Amino acid sequence: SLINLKIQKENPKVVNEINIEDLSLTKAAYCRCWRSKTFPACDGSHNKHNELTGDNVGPLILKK
Amino acid sequence: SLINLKIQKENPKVVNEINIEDLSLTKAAYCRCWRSKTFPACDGSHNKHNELTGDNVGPLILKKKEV
Ligand code: FES
Ligand code: FES
Repeated sequence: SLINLKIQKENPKVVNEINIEDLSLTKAAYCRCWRSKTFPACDGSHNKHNELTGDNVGPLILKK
Repeated sequence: SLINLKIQKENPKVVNEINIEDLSLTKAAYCRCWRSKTFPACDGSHNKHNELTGDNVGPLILKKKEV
C-alpha cells in the first residue's frame, strides 16, 4: 500500500533538497510521514497519523 | 494503513537526529519511505516501493557546501 496519499502526485518521485548553510533554526524537523501541511517540514501531523493507524513514525531532526 | 512496517516497532515514535557538524558528505540522502536497510539513510529502496505500489516517494537530500 501507498505511503504518500496526496503530495505532488504529478511528480513521479518527490525529492527535497535542504541547503544546510541556510538553516535559520538550531533545531529543524523534517517530515517522514507525508502528511505535513508544511512538507517537507514536520508540523506534528505524524501524531494524528500514528493515532489513526497505530503507527510509530516521526521526523528527522537537524541540529546546528 | 501503516507507513512503517518494520523499523523499531517497539518504539512509540521513531525520531532520528542529525548533528549538522557530523555530516561528512556534500550530499547525503535520508529515507522518507521506511524501507531502507540503512535507515535513517536512504539506500534506494524507495524505488522498489514506488514500482510495486505506484507511489512517488523519495528521500530528503542534505546538501552541505565544501568549505
Ligand atoms: S508531520 Fe510528518 S513526520 Fe511530523
Ligand atoms: S530508501 Fe527510503 S527514501 Fe530512499
